[PDB]
Amino acid sequence: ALTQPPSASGSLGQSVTISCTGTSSDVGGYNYVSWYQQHAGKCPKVIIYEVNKRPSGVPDRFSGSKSGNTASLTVSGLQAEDEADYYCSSYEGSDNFVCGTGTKVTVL
Amino acid sequence: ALTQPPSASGSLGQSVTISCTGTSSDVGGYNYVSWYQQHAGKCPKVIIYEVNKRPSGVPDRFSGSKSGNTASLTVSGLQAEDEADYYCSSYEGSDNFVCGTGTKVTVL
Repeated sequence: ALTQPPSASGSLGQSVTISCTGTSSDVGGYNYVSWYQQHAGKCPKVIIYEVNKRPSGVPDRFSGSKSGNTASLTVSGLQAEDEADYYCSSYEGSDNFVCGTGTKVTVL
Repeated sequence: ALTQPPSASGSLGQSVTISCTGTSSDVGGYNYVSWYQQHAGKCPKVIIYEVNKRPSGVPDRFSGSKSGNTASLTVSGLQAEDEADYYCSSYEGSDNFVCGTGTKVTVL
């Protein structure tokens, strides 16, 4: 149900914004979009929750927003370490969630 | 840190057991192994937690166990619908988790 571009790129030191599009019953419906960073072989780590909040220990160069049915994650000061798969999720009511299929961010 | 076979197979109506091997500080360390079923484009769904407990609405043909550093998920009465990627996770102390890279179960 959530659409993410399969790939995105950015340059070392620069920014990248990636998108996650749903419907009025998930992303448009609630302010409960989360973003997950998954390095290779690791568990997906929450880097953003409630659209734009960062958990403890997540730097402020990660930010989130949403407008209409579209959520966005921006990463600034791109480091080689930021090359990972990024997933979005949203509540959809009924104690249930929808997920995107992830964006692989390549850092060049 | 958790090793799962990338692929496993079973026959319609029959069983499949898949494994998830860690160390004495995760899988051997605690009784907090979970298993997740991920159908294509869906969020990973908890089908087993605390090694062998099923959440509400998960059938009893899904079962879990663990011995030493090895956890196992068995699925009986295999249905075509059971073709999915299955992931394991374990606590590893410090409020932290480790994950496997998943097993794609092919139902023939």
